[PDB]
Amino acid sequence: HLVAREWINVPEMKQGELVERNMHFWDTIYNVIPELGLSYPGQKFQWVHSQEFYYLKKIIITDHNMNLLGVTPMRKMLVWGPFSYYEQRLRRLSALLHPDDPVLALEDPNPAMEDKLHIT
Amino acid sequence: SRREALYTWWHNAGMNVIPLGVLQHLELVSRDIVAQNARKSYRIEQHERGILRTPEM
Amino acid sequence: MAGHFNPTPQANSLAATHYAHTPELRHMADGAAMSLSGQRIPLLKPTLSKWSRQLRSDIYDELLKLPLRYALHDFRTLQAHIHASSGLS
Amino acid sequence: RSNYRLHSALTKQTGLKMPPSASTACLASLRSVERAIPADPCAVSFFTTKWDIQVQEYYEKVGLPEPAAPVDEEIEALLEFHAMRPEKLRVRARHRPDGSVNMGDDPNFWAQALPTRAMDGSMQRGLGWSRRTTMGANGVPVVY
Amino acid sequence: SRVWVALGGKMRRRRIGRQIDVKDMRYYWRPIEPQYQRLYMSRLRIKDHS
Amino acid sequence: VLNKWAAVTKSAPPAAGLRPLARTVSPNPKLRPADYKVPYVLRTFIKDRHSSEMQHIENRG
Amino acid sequence: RLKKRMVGFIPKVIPRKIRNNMVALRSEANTGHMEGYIKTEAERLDATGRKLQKTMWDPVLQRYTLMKETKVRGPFLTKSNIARKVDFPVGA
Amino acid sequence: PRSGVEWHNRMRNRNHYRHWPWARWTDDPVRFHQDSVCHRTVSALSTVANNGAPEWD
Amino acid sequence: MLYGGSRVQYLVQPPFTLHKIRSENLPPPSLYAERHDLGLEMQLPRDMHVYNSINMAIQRQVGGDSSTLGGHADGFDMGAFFTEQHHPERHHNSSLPYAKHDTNNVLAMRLFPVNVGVRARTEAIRIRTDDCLQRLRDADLCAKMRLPLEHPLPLSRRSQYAAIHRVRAAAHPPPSELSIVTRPVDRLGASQRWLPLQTLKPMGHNWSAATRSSGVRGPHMQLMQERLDQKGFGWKRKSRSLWQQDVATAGFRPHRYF
Amino acid sequence: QAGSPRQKAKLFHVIPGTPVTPVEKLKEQRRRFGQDRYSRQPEYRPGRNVRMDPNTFTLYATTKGVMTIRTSRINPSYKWLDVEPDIQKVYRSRCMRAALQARGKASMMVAGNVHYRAELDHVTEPHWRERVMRVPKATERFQDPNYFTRGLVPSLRPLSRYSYE
Amino acid sequence: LSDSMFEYPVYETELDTPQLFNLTPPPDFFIYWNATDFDRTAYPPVPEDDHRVLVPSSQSPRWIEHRARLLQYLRKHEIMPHYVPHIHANVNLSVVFPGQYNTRARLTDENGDKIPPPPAQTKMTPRNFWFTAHCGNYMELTDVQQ
Amino acid sequence: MAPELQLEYIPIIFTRTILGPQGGFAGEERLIKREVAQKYMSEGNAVTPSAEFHQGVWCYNPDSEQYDRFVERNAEFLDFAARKRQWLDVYWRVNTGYLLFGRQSWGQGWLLNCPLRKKDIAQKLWEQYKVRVDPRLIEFREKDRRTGIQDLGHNWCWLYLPGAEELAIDREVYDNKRVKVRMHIRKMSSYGALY
Repeated sequence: HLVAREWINVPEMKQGELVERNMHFWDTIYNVIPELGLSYPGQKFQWVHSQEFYYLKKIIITDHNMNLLGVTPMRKMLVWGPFSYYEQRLRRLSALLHPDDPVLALEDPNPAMEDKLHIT
Repeated sequence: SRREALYTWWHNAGMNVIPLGVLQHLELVSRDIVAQNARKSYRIEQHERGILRTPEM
Repeated sequence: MAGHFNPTPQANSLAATHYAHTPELRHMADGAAMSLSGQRIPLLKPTLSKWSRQLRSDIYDELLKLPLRYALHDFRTLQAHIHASSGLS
Repeated sequence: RSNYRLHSALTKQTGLKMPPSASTACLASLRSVERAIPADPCAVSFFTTKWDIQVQEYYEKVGLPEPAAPVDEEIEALLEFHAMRPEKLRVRARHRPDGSVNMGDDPNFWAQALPTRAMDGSMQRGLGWSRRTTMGANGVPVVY
Repeated sequence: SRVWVALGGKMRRRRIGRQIDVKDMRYYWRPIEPQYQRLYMSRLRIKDHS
Repeated sequence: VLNKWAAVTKSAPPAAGLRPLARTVSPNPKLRPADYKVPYVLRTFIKDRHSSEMQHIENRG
Repeated sequence: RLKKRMVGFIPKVIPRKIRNNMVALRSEANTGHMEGYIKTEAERLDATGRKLQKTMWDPVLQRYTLMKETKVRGPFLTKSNIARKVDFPVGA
Repeated sequence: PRSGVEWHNRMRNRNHYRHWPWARWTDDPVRFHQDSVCHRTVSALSTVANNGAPEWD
Repeated sequence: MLYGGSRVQYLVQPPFTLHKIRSENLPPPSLYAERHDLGLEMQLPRDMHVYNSINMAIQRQVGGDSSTLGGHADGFDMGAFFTEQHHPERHHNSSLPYAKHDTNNVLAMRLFPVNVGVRARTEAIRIRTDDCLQRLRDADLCAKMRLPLEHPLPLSRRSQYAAIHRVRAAAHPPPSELSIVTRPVDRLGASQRWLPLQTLKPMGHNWSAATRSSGVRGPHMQLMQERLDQKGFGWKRKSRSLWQQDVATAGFRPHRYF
Repeated sequence: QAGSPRQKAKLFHVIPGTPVTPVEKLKEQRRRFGQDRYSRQPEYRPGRNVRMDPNTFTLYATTKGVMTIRTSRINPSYKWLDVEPDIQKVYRSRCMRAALQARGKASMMVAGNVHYRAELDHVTEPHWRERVMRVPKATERFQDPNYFTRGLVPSLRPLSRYSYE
Repeated sequence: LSDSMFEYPVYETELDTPQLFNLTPPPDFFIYWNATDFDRTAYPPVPEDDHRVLVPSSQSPRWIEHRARLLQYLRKHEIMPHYVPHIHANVNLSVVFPGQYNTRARLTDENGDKIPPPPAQTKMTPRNFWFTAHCGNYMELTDVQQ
Repeated sequence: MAPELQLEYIPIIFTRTILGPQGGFAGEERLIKREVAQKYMSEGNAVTPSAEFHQGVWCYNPDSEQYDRFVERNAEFLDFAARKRQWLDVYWRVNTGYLLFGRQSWGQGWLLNCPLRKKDIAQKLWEQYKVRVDPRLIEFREKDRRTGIQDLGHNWCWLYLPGAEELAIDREVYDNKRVKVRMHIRKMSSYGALY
């Protein structure tokens, strides 16, 4: 999954001074994925949405929105209700993972050496 | 032939005495006694046309 | 496999009271009451060893049931295995 | 409240529930509701709810312990099987725990999960010793 | 009950092209069939016969 | 298949949800069906497989 | 023993033995892995002047990576499989 | 035809077909020998209702 | 259409008709279908005793087929069976996708550093799981006793005072008993010293079952290819090179009844 | 001229009609590679809950249950191996069917009767010969693909054309 | 390809609230999830011709449909033949709950006040639809607290 | 229908009148083997039972040698093609069959020591072929009218199928009133032999 917005407030220096430039991140994705523009009536059910990055399956857009009627269930993940019947299947899977396995990968400003590109 | 018409009677008239266990049992035999009589009546109707199979068929 | 879709006979009525034939599994199986009864590693009762003298009640009945002269001590009083600080050792 | 059965209350609650008259004047006294009630309902419509915090705040208003879910049956087995050193699983004896003699050539039977015990178990099946003795502490039978 | 577990027969010679799920039956500690257990363990019994 | 008890075991095999197995005709002339005729569809080779496999569906409806 | 070359069923042809018919698809990610692969008749004959390539699960990385073909005999991680250093587009 | 040694090893309870019909009768994979008629019923008067349900034909 | 193919009216497609589902028609909520829908490390092999498990010769054609049962009675067509069964792909691979096999903890094979070699990983996903088994048992043991959770349960506390026999369901403690702190050494307020559960070394095993002279040899065994000098049985060829040998020195011995 | 090897025994490793575990080879069939060519048709094609091994054509059951052979109604040469999972479902009838027919109260026209199946089908489906003999015109075998987009036909199957009954 | 192969499941009636249980992945590629979509109580849309206002006559065409569909749902949920053996579905029961579409029990945020327990429901209405007792539907326990 | 699974035999309405066992006669419906029947529907002796043929069919007379004779299959003919089939099914069953024996024969004359009875042919008719007849019809040869069959190897004896004159059955069977049942007496030791 790739959780990213449409507009990202990226700083930049104008006349030597810092000023905010609302970056249109949407144009970042479509350059990365030229598959989304070339839309044919079967592609939203295609197996690999982008044969370059077969890893990528959904792109969770997180942009605050002010319209009353939110996005239709075609493009929103259900995040309310009892998702099961007999047992919240998290506490089952919450038994198997260990308090010493990753949950984060924070990028590294200055890396110890060429290997440590991120810290887990 | 009236498994639907029978149940609807049971629902709206029985339901306090006759346990529907009987009904779905009553429906399971009546769909067999009717079946076998079709297999017997045919077995007698070939035995004239000359097929002639023994008790063990 | 394709599952169970193309739904059930596609009939409807008030009658609708004659069928179960759960897929076998949804009949004490996928009601997973106890199938691990056969597929779970046992936790063995106390084992009498040459050194470890752990008694067991499960065997002691097969003696307490017998028609034996020279009766046996009751089980609880036969146990080496149960007020300073709630009673000392 | 938890074990309420509708019409089984015809028994003595003085021995089953221990009420006074005026309290169970409602449920199971003379002319109580169950007497007016028939066996069969008229309409049944049922919702489902999820646990929330008001349930915890209830067990305190009362003073009883809160019931909690059991550790899942299968989930506990996934671990007890996946935290075993492999050597505890390899074929480990000439006689499979049931008593057969696992020869070669069948790749399925090279896996002896339950460990065998050759010198143990002759009391069962011959002396009329009960099947109650076989079982272990968690209830599952051992094999001999 | 003493199995003389041995390793797979074909585990070093010819791998390319053999079946995908039989290139691994060579990895398990299989027992040797008892007809050989008794042959090899016969030289060990003789220590004090009778 | 390698189980847990093998003398050597392997790391994580790939979940099939990525890089799937196309169900296409075996090159073996016995394992291809009857009606199958060799596809001499002469066509300008489309490079990127996003626009390639698209031809293999019929979505005019 | 003599009899070094057997004579019963000398097989006509034989797929495994042909100038480059069995090829070690070693991984381009220089993890030293290899997956021996016999080039089918689609490449048995020189349909490919290019050295064969495939995408295969690299069991070390647990990632689908390239598999460039290479002779099956030879050390699979030589001082030639070292990649020149590069500063990634990450970091400050 | 039941020739072959393994049929000799398993008709007779020889080496490791020592309990040969590894699943004989008297096991049910499905309902584990417990009658499928609900006794946990709303009203005790109507517990006798479910008795007599057909488990197969 | 009556106009000769000049599509000019009603160009906008009318949206298709919806094919509804009758939610009442559906199967009842099934617990066994709740567990295995997700997809995890594995279930048990479906056997403690190997009977009833599954055969390795059909372990490929499974995956949701625990439920009792093609488009017809069967003939298998020898196509898409023998065309999907052994694809052109799926041969000369080494890692066939995760099918139904109770191999290592694949749930934790994903979460682990690839840095460690194999034989030192499968020995470390277990020591991870061995702890995940204790954490799970303690929660079962502590909750069933109404006790607030405690993790490295003291063996005196474990066997909960003779494994109290579970007084003979399970209940939470009241929220007065709850707190983040869970180590006994931190609960009361022994030495609070902390150490990780296991040592991960990015070292790689030096015994591969398919490599000939591989292994850990004794401190006085002949080290790998000792005296060989890079040639098959080369320590024999290097004997004539020896200055003087013993009187009983690795002479002629054609493997006869060897 | 030459020699020859001995023909191995490719026969049943269970008793048909009796219960069956999955680790049992139901039948070890001749992958009839006429002489190690790559095309064969096994005698006993797989059935319910039975899955065939691709390599050696040996049928292994997939779930523990009673086993049986279903000889095809059309041609009694082509058989399937049915494993019906419930062992109690048949045992608790056999113990009746064999307790009834002891008291002489069971009828011999049962479907499971071996010599009756020829007539049994014909009591219920009297023209089943014509339902499998009928040759389909290539029009109806490929029903109008537009009926699939308009949704009339639930899903077009163009290759499933043969009536295996 | 056809529309039948690729179509979001559209339950003809959402009484059992089946969306919350039989989850289906959002088929699209871009899945818009904000933070504010946590407040929203994603109940199903109200179905018109609400069953709660029907009357249980024995000739009412809607009722006959609603009579079996209700007994359809009970068999689905293990209730009808086992827990409540002989249901004589006669009357159009609708147990409305005093509901606020609350995401959790709380106090009024701005007002710094305990939320007044909503009064006893006086009339059936679309807002009081998904807080009734229907054929297996779901209700957040916060609402049923009254 | 598939090229693999083909109907081992198919339904057939005969137009001509074939002599052979798989044969039929004018207008009867018979399930004869597929390979045979398929070279009838080309030959014209048979036609698959379309709904039309189920009432009448233009059968064949050797008189003018063409398909002119209309044989309408009303319920009465269907009582005639039954008795005429049920008859020549006994014929083609005993005439095709070759009923075996196992007997004891101590001595030199290759003589079965307990020679055969007309009881012991109707017994091996009903045993092997289920042909139930009257053992009063079986006429033996002249060599074995005295002592019964009595000798090993191939013996035959005549079975008289009486009631074939109102079926109009001649020239479609080898002999209207007889049939040669063909014994064979495979001598066996006390292990497998009876009597």
